[PDB]
Amino acid sequence: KFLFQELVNELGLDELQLRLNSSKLDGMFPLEGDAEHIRYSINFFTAIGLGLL
Amino acid sequence: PNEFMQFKSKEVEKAHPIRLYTRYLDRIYMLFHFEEDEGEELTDEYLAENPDPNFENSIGYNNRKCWPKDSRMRLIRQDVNLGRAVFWEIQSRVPTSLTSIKWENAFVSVYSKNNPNLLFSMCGFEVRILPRQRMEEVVSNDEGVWDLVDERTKQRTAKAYLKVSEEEIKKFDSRIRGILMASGSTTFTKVAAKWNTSLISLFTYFREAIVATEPLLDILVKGETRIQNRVKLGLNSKMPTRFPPAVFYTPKELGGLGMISASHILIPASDLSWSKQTDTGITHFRAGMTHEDEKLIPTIFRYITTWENEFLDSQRVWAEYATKRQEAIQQNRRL
Amino acid sequence: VEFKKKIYLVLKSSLSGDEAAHKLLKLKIANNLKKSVVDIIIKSSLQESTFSKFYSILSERMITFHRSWQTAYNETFEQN
Amino acid sequence: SWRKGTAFGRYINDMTKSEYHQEFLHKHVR
Amino acid sequence: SYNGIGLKSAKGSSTSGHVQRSLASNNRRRPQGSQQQRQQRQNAIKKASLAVQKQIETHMEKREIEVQVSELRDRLEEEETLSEEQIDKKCEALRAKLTNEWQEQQRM
RNA sequence: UAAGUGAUCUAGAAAG
Repeated sequence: KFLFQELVNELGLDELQLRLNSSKLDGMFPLEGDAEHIRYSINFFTAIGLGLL
Repeated sequence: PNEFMQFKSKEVEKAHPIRLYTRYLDRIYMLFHFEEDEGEELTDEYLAENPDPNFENSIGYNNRKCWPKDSRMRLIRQDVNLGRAVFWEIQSRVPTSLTSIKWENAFVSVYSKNNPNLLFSMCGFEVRILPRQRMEEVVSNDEGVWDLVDERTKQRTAKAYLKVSEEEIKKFDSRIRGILMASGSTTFTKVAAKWNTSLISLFTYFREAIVATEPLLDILVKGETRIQNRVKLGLNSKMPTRFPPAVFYTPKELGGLGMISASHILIPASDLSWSKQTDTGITHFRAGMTHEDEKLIPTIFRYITTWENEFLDSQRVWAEYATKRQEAIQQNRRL
Repeated sequence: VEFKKKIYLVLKSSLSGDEAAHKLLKLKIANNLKKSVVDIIIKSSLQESTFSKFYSILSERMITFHRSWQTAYNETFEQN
Repeated sequence: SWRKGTAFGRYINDMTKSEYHQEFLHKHVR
Repeated sequence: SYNGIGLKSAKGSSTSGHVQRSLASNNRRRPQGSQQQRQQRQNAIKKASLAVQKQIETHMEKREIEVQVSELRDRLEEEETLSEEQIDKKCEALRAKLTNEWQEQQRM
């Protein structure tokens, strides 16, 4: 959470999203559902100001 | 009433040129945000009022002499004219019989198309604000740089590089001199104590901003060595072998002096002829306060929380406090 | 143990991070302990009240220097 | 428009009275 | 001093005045090569992207004809054509034959 | 197409 906060503060939100989009991001941003598992990641990222969840 | 530099709306904030203002102790800090039209008007009225055929007025301009050529305010015929014009306007605004607002004691910085940096001094700092969008390549934000944050987006929109003002450096030097003199009577411990006090004042006041100013570094080394020679002179010794850093930097508990090194720092000594023109990445490190059998005496600067960290941290902890206060209220308890 | 102490001293004795980085590079430390050095640096960072630009700059410098240090920083991250 | 709303809108042979001297004193007192 | 970079001199400074080159200098020496991927990405992001031509074509065309004329001149001046009539006649022929061919071109 | 060569001041006696 702290790390992400730092990143956002430094780079920017949309920019950050773009950057991560370019990368793989398996554990952070899984696309293959895995049965109410994205819920978890999604939930956690709703805790901080993040979009696209 | 408004909080410090807040506004009831955006519209009101935007209405006037004079977007911010503050009089720290007989030194006003008017920030104007002109449009091209307004600027043109100002230049017009001034220039017409006070003509000059050549550029001319670029000389006799109060630039920030501490900063480097391409860092400080560039001298564009237009921007400079605007600046001077602005100053003239301000002077007109205040009556002369009440106070002396002489140009000579006034620094005017300008930000524009042709001027990317934005300078000032305040509370004995020198602060070069440079927005991220204007920077050619945002390197790893160095130390002695405040990344400023935009309130809306929460992104690091602008940087603020920090030097210590020449005036403050001079004051410090004077302090050191004072300490040195009236110390024939004074004993080593007392001398070192005074010096310690001086140093801690100098840092704890502007902590982060020491990194930049090479003159201040020089003063610290020079000053510190002078202090050491006060002891070493006192023993009529004044000699390297027989005063290893044990005697100085060891605390008063162990028969030492308690001197606080801001010395054994490596002084960043970049190419002096180039450095005057533009800021360089520090390339060559000079040896500051050296010694034979060099035990790496830690500085003091590493053990003081640099201001930016202190302030972000402050914001965090105070936020936390606020939140817990609310919790206490809800729970009806003494926090 | 004493190596660690030395490293710590090198960190402290610098003014800004760059100086510290320079000092560390001068140390001539072999590929063996680079990871250990990085760990030490991290721990030192932790010891402080807050995150410092200093340490970040130092990290950057070292990283830039040689691929081995990049590797070390990575593996340290993994460890963390 | 904005510049209207203000209150004010539009050698001697004495070493103790030299322009240099007064200026100097101003400089070196605070 | 050394390479615009040493201390003016060790007297004053109150120190050795020893002058190391930093080893972050190698980082400042090659940050474009080290962080080439920073600009590379950016570049990639924007990496996808008549009258004059006509004029050029015209020049080529007229020029070709003029080359024919020149050739005629060559043939004449070299091989038995001391008179001016020969030259002029040749030119005329070139104009007629050339602009005939080029009229054909126009038609197509 | 991806490292580390190098610049190193002083310096103690008298009288006050």
